[PDB]
Amino acid sequence: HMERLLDELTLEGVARYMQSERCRRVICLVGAGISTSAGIPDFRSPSTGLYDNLEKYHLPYPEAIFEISYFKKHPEPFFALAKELYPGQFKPTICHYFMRLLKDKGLLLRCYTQNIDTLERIAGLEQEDLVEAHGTFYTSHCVSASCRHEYPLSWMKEKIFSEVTPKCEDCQSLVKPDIVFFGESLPARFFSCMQSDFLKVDLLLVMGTSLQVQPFASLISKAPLSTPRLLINKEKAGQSDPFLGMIMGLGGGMDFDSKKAYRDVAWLGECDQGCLALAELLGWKKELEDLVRREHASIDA
Amino acid sequence: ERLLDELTLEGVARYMQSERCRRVICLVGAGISTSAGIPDFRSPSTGLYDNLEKYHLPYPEAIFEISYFKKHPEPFFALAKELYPGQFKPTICHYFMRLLKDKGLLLRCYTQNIDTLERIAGLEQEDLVEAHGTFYTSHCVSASCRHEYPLSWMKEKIFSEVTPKCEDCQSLVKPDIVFFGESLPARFFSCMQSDFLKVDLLLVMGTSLQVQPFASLISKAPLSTPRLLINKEKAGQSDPFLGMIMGLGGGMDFDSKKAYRDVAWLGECDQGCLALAELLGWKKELEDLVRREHASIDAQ
Ligand SMILES: Nc1ncnc2c1ncn2[C@@H]1O[C@H](COP(=O)(O)OP(=O)(O)OC[C@H]2O[C@H](O)[C@H](O)[C@@H]2O)[C@@H](O)[C@H]1O
Ligand SMILES: Nc1ncnc2c1ncn2[C@@H]1O[C@H](COP(=O)(O)OP(=O)(O)OC[C@H]2O[C@H](O)[C@H](O)[C@@H]2O)[C@@H](O)[C@H]1O
Ligand SMILES: NC(=O)[C@H]1CCCCc2c1[nH]c1ccc(Cl)cc21
Ligand SMILES: NC(=O)[C@H]1CCCCc2c1[nH]c1ccc(Cl)cc21
Ligand SMILES: NC(=O)[C@H]1CCCCc2c1[nH]c1ccc(Cl)cc21
Ligand SMILES: NC(=O)[C@H]1CCCCc2c1[nH]c1ccc(Cl)cc21
Ligand SMILES: [Zn+2]
Ligand SMILES: [Zn+2]
Repeated sequence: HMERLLDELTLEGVARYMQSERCRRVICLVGAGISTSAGIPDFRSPSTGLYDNLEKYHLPYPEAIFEISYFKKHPEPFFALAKELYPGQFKPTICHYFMRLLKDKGLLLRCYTQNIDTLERIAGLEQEDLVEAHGTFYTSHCVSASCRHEYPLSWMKEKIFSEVTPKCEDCQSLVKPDIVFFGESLPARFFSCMQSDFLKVDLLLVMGTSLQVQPFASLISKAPLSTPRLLINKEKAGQSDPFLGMIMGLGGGMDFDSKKAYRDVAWLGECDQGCLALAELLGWKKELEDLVRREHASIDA
Repeated sequence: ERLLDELTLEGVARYMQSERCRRVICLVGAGISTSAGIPDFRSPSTGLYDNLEKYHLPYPEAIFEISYFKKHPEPFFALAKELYPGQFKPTICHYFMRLLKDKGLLLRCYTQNIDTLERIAGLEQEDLVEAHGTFYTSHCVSASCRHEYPLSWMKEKIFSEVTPKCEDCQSLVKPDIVFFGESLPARFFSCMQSDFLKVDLLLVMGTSLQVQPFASLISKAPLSTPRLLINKEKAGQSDPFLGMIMGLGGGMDFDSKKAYRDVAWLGECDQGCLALAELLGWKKELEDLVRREHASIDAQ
């Protein structure tokens, strides 16, 4: 028995599902695409993404800048980049406030984000609503596993803006913000929330991510088989033919287009515009626009 | 659900002797051929990816990556000329799988190797999924053309220092070994759909399980199917870390408090298989097979 929960594979089909009694608990899965309209670059957009804009650091490959083994050999490019990107003041987007609407309508079980920009918090989601799957810059740690001395943000900021490579005062090993680099463990909260959240999710809303890194990309496969999954993104993601070096596990992807497609919908365009379009369908558009307006003005005050 | 009486080689052996254990699938990588003189990829210092400095690659894997290959095919065809001429013998591990087949237990061997030592050991093409392809045939890389060429054609080009070119469309021609970014053989998929439905035991040997989709295979068995790893190091087990190869929960659980079906025997693949053969009472038989087959090869 496969439960067929969407009456059609469109944004309109999803919206009707959301209004029904059957849709109680939504998980948002989000990445750097939801913050681009605020001024923050993403990673893997050709030419505009951060990984196509690190020429000056002379890295062996772009991912090295956020990679734990490279970092330990050559910490300077990371701290140089942090000094550049940290100052930027950004505001949440329409997409972030849409998630606030879910929260305030009793629909948000959790937002899992791969971003460190904190814009989900700034938009009004609370700690408990959030899994910051790829860490936070708020706290820092010595990288030495036998030490792990914790340091606060003021300590880290002071080091970066004094152009001093932060070192632990106990063991002299490098210190870094708790943002998750390639090769580094995810916060424990990720796994503990995931195990219970994904048993009871009625809709996955996947926004502004290419699903190109594990274990985050595995989350789509943790949902029950009947749970509809809506992608709002510039491009399809999670749907590709298998090949050697593919990121997802075999049969772990999205199925928007095949003869067997039953539950996955791709809305192709900007996240803000897709969130506006979906809010319109749900009768929430004015409320959303009102909230954005009010919260931006308040942020300026 | 627990089928092993204990999570040890002994427990696995007793399970293999039970009526329940009809169908065994072997999942193998380059570790089963190191004792035969062939380097693996990822072992420190000795592995192939730690010994490509001369080709000045941006990263080691680029030598077996399709887009890099089209732009710079010279390194791979240089590397192939060095390695193709080596002559090697199947290992005790390879003959242990031959024994599985002859005992009527082998449903399939899925290999990530292109050395053919499985075939040389006596496994037949029907027993095999050569998951990462074969050198025996070669194809033009152009999707509109796909002209096939045999081994003789490819060797003539390699050993004359001529970058192989399709005689029709002039595109590059490579052996049907699977590069990063390339499709796996059709057979991998059709066999996978059918083989893992009723599989009673997975035997994973000599692989770091560091590449997809091959690494997914362990998670295709039913949840109750025991899985035994014979390998120098543990593979398939970690906490969630960014960039990990395994899907979340698609790995092995040897050491957790909830561990119920995975067993890791750490050591040499050869000695591992001997130890298991011993526990099944096959040790003399295996040793006889190895000796005769190695003598047969020596006799050229
Ligand atoms: N305004 C927009 N509207 C909709 N989609 C967009 C927009 N802007 C960009 N996109 C799409 O948004 C997607 C952005 O994908 P990626 O750039 O890979 O970011 P990630 O968050 O998935 O990266 C994950 C991790 O990898 C890193 O190493 C870090 O660890 C990250 O946390 C693309 O599909 C764009 O087409
Ligand atoms: N004699 C031995 N006994 C036991 N274990 C061994 C032995 N020798 C090596 N090992 C272990 O055996 C493992 C060797 O793992 P890797 O070197 O990654 O080879 P793969 O076949 O998995 O590489 C997969 C693909 O990656 C490439 O891109 C190609 O596409 C390959 O087909 C390690 O865990 C060793 O500790
Ligand atoms: N908008 C975000 O926050 C994205 C994109 C901007 C750069 C920082 C960044 C993001 N996600 C990350 C995950 C891990 C690390 Cl080390 C850094 C980042
Ligand atoms: N500018 C900021 O508001 C935040 C969030 C936006 C992305 C850049 C970014 C921030 N903090 C960082 C710390 C380190 C790095 Cl590499 C990048 C960043
Ligand atoms: N020499 C041979 O017995 C075989 C199997 C052993 C590994 C090397 C190897 C062989 N054939 C090859 C063709 C191309 C490349 Cl790149 C490498 C090889
Ligand atoms: N013993 C094998 O055959 C291993 C290790 C020796 C090098 C060739 C090689 C192996 N596996 C492969 C998979 C794909 C490619 Cl392109 C090449 C190889
Ligand atoms: Zn320390
Ligand atoms: Zn051709």
